[PDB]
Amino acid sequence: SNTTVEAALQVAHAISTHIARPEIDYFVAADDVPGEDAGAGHIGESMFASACFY
Amino acid sequence: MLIEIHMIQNHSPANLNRDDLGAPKTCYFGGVLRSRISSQCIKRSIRTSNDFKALLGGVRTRRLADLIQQEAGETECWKKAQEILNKCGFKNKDDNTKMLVFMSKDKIKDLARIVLDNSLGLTEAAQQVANVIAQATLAPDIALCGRMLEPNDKDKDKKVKWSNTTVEAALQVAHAISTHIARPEIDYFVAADDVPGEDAGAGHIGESMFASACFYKYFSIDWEQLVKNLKGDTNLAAHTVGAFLLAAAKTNPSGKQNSFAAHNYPDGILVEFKNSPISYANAFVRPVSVVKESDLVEQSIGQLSNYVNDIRLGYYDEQSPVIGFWFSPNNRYPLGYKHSKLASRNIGNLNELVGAVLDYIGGFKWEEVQKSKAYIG
Amino acid sequence: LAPDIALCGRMLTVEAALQVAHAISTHIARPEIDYFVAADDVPGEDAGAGHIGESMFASACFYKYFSIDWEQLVKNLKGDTNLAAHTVGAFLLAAAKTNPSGKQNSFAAHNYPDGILVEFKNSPISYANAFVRPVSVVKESDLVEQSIGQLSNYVNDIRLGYYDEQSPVIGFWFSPNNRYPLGYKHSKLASRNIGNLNELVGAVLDYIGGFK
Amino acid sequence: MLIEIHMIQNHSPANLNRDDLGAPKTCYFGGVLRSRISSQCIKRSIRTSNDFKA
Amino acid sequence: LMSNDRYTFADRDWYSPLFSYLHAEGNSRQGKLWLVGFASDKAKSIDIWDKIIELEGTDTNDELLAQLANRATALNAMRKKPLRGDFKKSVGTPQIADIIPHAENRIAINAGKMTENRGYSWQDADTEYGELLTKVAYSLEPAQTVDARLKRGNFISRKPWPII
Amino acid sequence: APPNTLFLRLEGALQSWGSNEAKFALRRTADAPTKSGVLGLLCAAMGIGRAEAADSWLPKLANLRMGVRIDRPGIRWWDFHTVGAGQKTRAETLLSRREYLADASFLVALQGEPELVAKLSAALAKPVWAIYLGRKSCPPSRPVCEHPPGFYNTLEEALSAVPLQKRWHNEPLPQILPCVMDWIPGYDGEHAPDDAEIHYDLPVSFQPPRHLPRFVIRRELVVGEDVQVSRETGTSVWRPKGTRADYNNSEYKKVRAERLVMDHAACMVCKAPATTVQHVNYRRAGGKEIPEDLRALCRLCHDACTMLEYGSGMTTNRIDPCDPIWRERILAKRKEIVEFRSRGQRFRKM
Amino acid sequence: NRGTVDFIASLENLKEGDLGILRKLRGARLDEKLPGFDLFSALWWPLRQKNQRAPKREVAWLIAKLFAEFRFEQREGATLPILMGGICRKLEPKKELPRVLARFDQLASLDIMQMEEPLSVIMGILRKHQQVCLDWVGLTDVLSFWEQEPVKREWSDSFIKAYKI
Ligand SMILES: [Zn+2]
Repeated sequence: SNTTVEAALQVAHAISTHIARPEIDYFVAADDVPGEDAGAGHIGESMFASACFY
Repeated sequence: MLIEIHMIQNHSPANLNRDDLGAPKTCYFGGVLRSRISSQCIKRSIRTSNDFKALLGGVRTRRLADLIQQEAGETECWKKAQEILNKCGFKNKDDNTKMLVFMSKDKIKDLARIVLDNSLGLTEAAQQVANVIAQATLAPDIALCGRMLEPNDKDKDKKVKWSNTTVEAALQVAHAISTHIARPEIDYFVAADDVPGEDAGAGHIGESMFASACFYKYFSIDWEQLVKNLKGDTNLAAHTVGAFLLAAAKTNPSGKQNSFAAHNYPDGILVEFKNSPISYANAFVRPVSVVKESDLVEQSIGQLSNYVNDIRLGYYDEQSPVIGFWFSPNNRYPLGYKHSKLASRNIGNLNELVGAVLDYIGGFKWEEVQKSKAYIG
Repeated sequence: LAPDIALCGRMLTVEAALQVAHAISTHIARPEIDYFVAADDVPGEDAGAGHIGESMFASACFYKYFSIDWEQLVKNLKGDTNLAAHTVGAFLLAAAKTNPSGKQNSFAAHNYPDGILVEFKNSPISYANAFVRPVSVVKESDLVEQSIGQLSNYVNDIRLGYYDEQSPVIGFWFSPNNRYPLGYKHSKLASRNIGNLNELVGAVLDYIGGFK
Repeated sequence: MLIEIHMIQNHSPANLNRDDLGAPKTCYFGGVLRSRISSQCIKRSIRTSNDFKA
Repeated sequence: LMSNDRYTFADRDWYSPLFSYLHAEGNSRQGKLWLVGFASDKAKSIDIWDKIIELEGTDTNDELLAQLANRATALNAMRKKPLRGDFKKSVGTPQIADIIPHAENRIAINAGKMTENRGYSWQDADTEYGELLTKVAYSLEPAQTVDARLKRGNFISRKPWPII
Repeated sequence: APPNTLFLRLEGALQSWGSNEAKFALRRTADAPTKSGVLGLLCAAMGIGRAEAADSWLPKLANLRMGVRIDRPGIRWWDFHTVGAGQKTRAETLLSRREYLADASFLVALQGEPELVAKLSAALAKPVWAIYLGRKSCPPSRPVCEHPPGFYNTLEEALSAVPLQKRWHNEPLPQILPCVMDWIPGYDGEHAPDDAEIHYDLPVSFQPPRHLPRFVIRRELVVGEDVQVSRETGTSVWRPKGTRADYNNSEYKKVRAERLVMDHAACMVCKAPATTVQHVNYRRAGGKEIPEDLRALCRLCHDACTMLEYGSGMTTNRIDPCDPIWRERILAKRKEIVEFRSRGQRFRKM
Repeated sequence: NRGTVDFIASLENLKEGDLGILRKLRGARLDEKLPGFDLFSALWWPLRQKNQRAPKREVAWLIAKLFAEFRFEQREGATLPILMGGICRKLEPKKELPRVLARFDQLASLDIMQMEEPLSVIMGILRKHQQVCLDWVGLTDVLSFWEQEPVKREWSDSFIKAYKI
């Protein structure tokens, strides 16, 4: 039978009120037990941003 | 006499018209890629709205027998109604479906009273419904879009006579094109299981496509054709013109609107009365590019004003001039860069704009032409 | 003695004067397709049977060429030179402000010429060889300006190669409000660059015999 | 005397001439395909026009 | 004159009668062949044409000759295929139908070799469409992106398919 | 030496030379100009009507030997042409198809009597009537009277004294140039050869059109040994000038000093000792600018002006400091520079 | 070119302090912060006043910021389409490859102002796959002459040649 219900709520995407400024965070995990500190690596990339949304 | 409407609009990230692949509709103009809203989308979304409700005197369907059956309150004659329709000329395409028929909602009572009559045969019934279908061209929406109904004849037994079923259109809507280059984008979605315990993992990235654009829209209404289409009703024509302008100003195609909600409004409406139609789409052969400080809409309106001034100074004839009004919301966007003004008026309210348009067209009032009410249902 | 018979030709000896040629674009043709759906006003919500169709459209910058025989038109009117001048002016207005009627109720391409050049010469020619390289658009230009620039370059080359021989050529380049000049310097590539259709018709009429 | 008229005209997305199938009319020149409006279509628009009737 | 369903106008129907005439006591050379073709529907006459063919070759296998006398259906099947795939009742690519009568006139130059496979073949004739399908594909996929290049590469490879 | 042959160049965007196989609706070009085709072009050049040409002008003109050399052999394009009957009387529409030769070039050589050739060449420089290529909807793209006559020899020699013109740099060329020539008598080969085809292009009359058969032979030519490839003239691809300004050539270095003396060593807006010059109109640069295009400024004000036009999208008309509308923004940028600049960084970088 | 080579050499001549100065300014214009304007002017203006065909201000600013955040050694024959083709021919062709292809193809519809962030995304993909080289000069020239057709044709052709090895 009819399994279609018209939605009664309209939600728009939230866009910022200014030019976006993405930023990159360079995390590095640390070994609790001491080891060999010769190029531990694990330079990561965490993208984030702060904005005033409408 | 022609009434032309040129509008500049800017839309939020959305998807108002898509092709078979789901991507937004695009086109090529000036050697670059634009964004497009098809003209049949604009016409349908205008004629099916809360602002055009009183003038929706037409209908477009293949299930005319279902309309006949729902017009009565008995077991009806549903099978022989389809047999009569097959006898008419609306033959099944590859033994499937029907042919689109545009007809007024008023004259279905004649169809009900003729098909149900038992004092006749199938051939005479088919001829009579053909005659009453060919004379169902009195509606505000059928007077603008126009009609062309022609049977394939594969089922014309030289027994059903047909007549002039074509109605010359009065409204020519252009395809809306973006004033800048087109930048489509892909939204990525994942449907999440409501149960917290999944005990599984697999990538199920979906694909949705959207775009944001500043659209230039162009309309054209033939006043003398509308009088002939409506048999000589000036009041009904004026009401249709005013309601069409008010609907086109404050409506949007109901595409993917439950998920994007992009009900934006135009930032400029220019209405001009002319003798020959002119389009200003050549203003945007050079695409609009944003600069350090600019609205996209302000730059687009400036380019439009530059080209409008160039055309007015270039194609000028004292035998038939052009007078036009420019409307912006509370004069937010003046026509130009506060220089080289052209418009004979500067309206700041939409209702005043429609009133001025009607006043120039026939001296009518908007509160006066609302008395000409068509079929509502 | 009607203008519609003498100039255009027979309704359906009587040799005409017009030489309307095929209008050929100045760039690569880009045909596009549209997937329309014949929607139903009655909802129904059953028996879909998909109504997907296809309709093709295109957008282009056309170069159009016309010719008029003055002696043939005069012989067709048997001496009414004022009527011949009036018919030439009427055609100059009409061919500039008339578009084909094919599918204009759904696309409404009521555009206007971005430049008209009227020339007088002994031998006939068409500047179709100017756009042997398709026009490619760059950052600080649009398609119309580049097409007009290629036309200017070809006119410059022709007037450098085919000129003099006791036969100077005369140009009457026109553009709406002079927004598209035909080249820069080089004696303006023609005679006066004017910015009104009525002024163009008047200039041609006063050149032919000093008519009205 | 031979008056010659040359015009450059950019058009909106449209379909002004058609084949027997429905596509816009084309031609070949310079090594590519070019959109074409036929000669007899242009002569029919200039003739039988309200400008040419007034 | 009109291109409709199950027929794409290609002109010069020389390949049509080169099976029945070469099947009933006619499989000789006798110099060069000459075909006179008059085409009409019911009462209205449509066209008259003729074709000469150098026919000093040997005998031919019946299967390849029967495939040769099906070029009209092969070209209609070529034209009816749409651009990206829609089916229903589409006219396919009408821009292909514009280049068919030129490619068929180039094939007809070597019509004597084509019939008896004495230096020509259907796969040899398939290379004539390559010079023009690239020019069609540059117009059908005008974008300078990367997926457009792959679309052009897939569109270039269209060749007629021999069926009986 | 009196001229012997005459040269005609036939080249346009579209052209069509019809043949006898066009009988009911389908109209076909053959491959090349025919004798009857070019001897209607010559007849329309000297203004001879359809009547009065059959009895007098056609028999003398048909007494010629002509040959056609083909370059850019052309791509046949078909056109769906409808003729509307009505708009006998009916609303019917007649359909037909017409063939055209797209992107083609033909060189025709006609050889005969000297004074007839001279009269024909004199007529072609200013034709009486309109000249087209087969059908009236096909005008030439190159002038027909483009090559001079001369006292040449038989048609193979006459079809070798014309260069093969090109149009752009990477224009592909054919190694072989096929040519079509009329057959030649001489009573040694009095009978027609085996490799001779028959064409129906010998005109007799035009108003009740009458054509007669003519034997046609075919030959070939190779570029580099008989015809030398020429080169195009002029410029095809058009680009805007857009001269990027240079600060090293002598002319600008003298114009800048002349401007720096025109303004008495003072910055324009802040009135300080000027050390640099800023342009206003950029459409003269490269070493051709005038002193009125340049304005003297100091370091602070020119840095402010550079900041104020970084991403403003100004192509030719840049910032004019003498304009009293740009004063406030220049002053605000100058205040920002005074407040936030560090002399140490600039001193360290140089 | 020579202005581009000198510009790249000057950019690689920088130390950690000036690289941090440029790194703090990603996503910003040139006429906003005085230290960035001073550093870029002192790095670029002598080259512009010497060589007539030096890169434009916007292109040079964009390359300066991209070098600040995504420091790669300059090498010849390591253009962006070649490395994108080398990376792209290692994933499954059903889901991930169309996504990366769409990301690479977005660049053809963008002008030079709105191109720092997609290029940053592409270079982040490059950095995630252990890349330590790039051709900065060729990218600078391609960005300088971008709205033309042959440059985009060569871009896509190089991508196809790297992808179909
Ligand atoms: Zn100062």
